[PDB]
Amino acid sequence: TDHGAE
Amino acid sequence: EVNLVESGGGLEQSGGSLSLSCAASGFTFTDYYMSWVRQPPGKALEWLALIRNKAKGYTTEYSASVKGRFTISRDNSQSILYLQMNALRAEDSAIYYCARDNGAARATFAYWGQGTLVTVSAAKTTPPSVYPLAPGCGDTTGSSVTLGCLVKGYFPESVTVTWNSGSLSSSVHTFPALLQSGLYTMSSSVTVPSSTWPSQTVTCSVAHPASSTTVDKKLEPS
Amino acid sequence: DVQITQSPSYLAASPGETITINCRASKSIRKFLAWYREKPGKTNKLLIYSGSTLQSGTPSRFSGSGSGTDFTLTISRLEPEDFAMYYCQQHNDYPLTFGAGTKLELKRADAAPTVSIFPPSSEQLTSGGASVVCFLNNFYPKDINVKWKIDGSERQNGVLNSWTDQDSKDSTYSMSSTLTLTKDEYERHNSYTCEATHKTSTSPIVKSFNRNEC
Repeated sequence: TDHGAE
Repeated sequence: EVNLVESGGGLEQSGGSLSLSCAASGFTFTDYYMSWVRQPPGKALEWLALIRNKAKGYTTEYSASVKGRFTISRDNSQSILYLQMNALRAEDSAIYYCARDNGAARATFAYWGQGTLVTVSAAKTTPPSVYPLAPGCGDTTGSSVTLGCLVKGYFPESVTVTWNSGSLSSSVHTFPALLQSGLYTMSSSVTVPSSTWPSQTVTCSVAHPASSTTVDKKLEPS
Repeated sequence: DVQITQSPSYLAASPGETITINCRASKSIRKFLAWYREKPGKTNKLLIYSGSTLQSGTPSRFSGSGSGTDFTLTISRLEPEDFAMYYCQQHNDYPLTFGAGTKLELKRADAAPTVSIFPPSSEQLTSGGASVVCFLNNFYPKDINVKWKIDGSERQNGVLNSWTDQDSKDSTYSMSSTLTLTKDEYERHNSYTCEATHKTSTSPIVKSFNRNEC
């Protein structure tokens, strides 16, 4: 659910 | 069935402004992050700007590299992404792509367009001169003959060269364009059987859309 | 900004083989590296994201791994559509940044160029210019040197050398070399030679014409 920059 | 179609590229002089569009289809536009990325002729990909989805309030991020000169925006009803480009300079010449994220990693580019070419230059829209390249002077041997066309002094890119021929399978090389004396030159070759040439017609057809020019040049022996 | 160093810049391989590309970031990007394929005529394709996750539509023969600064992409059991350009991209922080690319080209047997020389056309001479053209066609590998001589003296200024991308059909390269003169200079000289030097031979392939012949 943390897939990087957003 | 996702499609992204950029438009609005073309020739501008330094100092002015240009706006590009990207028509999105095949997905729920408002659910996704949209970006612009550019790629100059010889260079690296360069991310420019991103605009977030409805859930994040459509906020933006920009590369400081372009010194604030570009503004990204979205027309949500029409599913169109825009890039407004101010204070254009020659170094902005590149193919400009729009891109959409993958639905999870919001800063990745799952879908891209084919791009639109932006040219910032002092040179003016100019049609090509087309010169035939055929044997005639000195040796003439072999079971295959190589012919060509030199396409010189046009601006901006691009041109397309189409050879006919027909039935015979030939073999064509299209050489990428290079600047010289402020204008582009490119060339193209084809190889045909000696048994066909010169009695059968060979023509290079050169299209330059920017100037609305098409030149059909017949190859004749020297 | 995160600088990413992608290596090697060039790879040659054949279908069924495996290659590896490395990408090293100037500072930690956690696990957040993506990989793309670029091919003329096609739109860019996302292969992997978050270092090791396959994007939908990417075959299982693509493998990625790494964390912090050092990452790797491996493509095993290569297929024709894999011969293309590859880029990595960090997606940990803004600005989003890319590696400089790796060109994965198709291996084939070495081949010497077929060399053809062309005088300025009557048409160009009429318009007032003069360009001499040499095609170096259907050779492999890509590296080749061309040398022009006029009346036996090497000439460097005014030369435009353009390479094709690798041929879709036969996997060779071709290069066009154009020596642009002026009408008066062309008329002052009789002998024009282009000399191609390629790894396939210690001897250059020489093509010439002399205006005193025709």
